[PDB]
Amino acid sequence: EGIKVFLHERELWLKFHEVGTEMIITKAGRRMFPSYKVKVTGLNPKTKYILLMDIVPADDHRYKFADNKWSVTGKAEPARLYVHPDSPATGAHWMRQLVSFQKLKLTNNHLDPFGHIILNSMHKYQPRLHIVKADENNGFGSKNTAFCTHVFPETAFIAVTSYQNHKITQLKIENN
Ligand SMILES: [Mg+2]
Ligand SMILES: [Mg+2]
Ligand SMILES: [Mg+2]
Ligand SMILES: [Mg+2]
Repeated sequence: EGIKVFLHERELWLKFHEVGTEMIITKAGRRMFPSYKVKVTGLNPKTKYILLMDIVPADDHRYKFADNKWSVTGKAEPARLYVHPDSPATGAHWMRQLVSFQKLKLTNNHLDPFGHIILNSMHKYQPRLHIVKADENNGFGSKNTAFCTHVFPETAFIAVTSYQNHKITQLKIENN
């Protein structure tokens, strides 16, 4: 309750979103662009929190880009978490500056040893931020605790191994 989350660079995300966001995935792992960063308010300055992200299927389809349009061409193929390095930390710490997840990497390697987030190319995905609160003793592990989940629709994207839409390729270059 009363915890709020604000997406950093929301305008840039929207630029990509309007066109149809694509994120490159590679065997070794590739960072997202834009970077996913958030501002958080309403945390108890004293209580400890764990922040983490996951990236879940946005739907159960597989896609193809053709004639300047994304289309569903079939069912999604048969199907990890990123814990923020600072976790756990006081609400005061989390609120002091932006919470950046820019180190998060995407891979297409189903046998990835690095613990990167594994995605399937030509599938649509939705990043989610989770905030997990410590227990009554301000510790973790001894009880299942309360947590909240924040979903920014404008951060959804299709995973690709190379850019499909020319507008995306142009946006990536102009901004990164
Ligand atoms: Mg799309
Ligand atoms: Mg590769
Ligand atoms: Mg990279
Ligand atoms: Mg289908």
